[PDB]
Amino acid sequence: SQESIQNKISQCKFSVCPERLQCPLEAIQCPITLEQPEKGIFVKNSDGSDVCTLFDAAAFSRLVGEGLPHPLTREPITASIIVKHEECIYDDTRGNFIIKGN
Repeated sequence: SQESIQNKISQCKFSVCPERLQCPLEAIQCPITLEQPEKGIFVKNSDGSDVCTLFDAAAFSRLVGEGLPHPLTREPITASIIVKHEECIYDDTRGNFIIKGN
């Protein structure tokens, strides 16, 4: 349900800033807008995996609204891939957001 995804990205978003997340700009960088989201959201690359990526809230939301596949892996975008803040935690060794909630 696209509308449930839109609601998700609206409330499940958060202040994506290196001051908040304590990670470098590149680490928290939106792949879509190649910049600091400032306000973005933790969404999986792929649902049945631990690989979570941080996107821009407005950029990812409009992408879903265009009815496009996933920016990274071209899988079906759903609310099921959209996960919490606690979930996706920047591990420098992996270079990616790892899961804490599954």
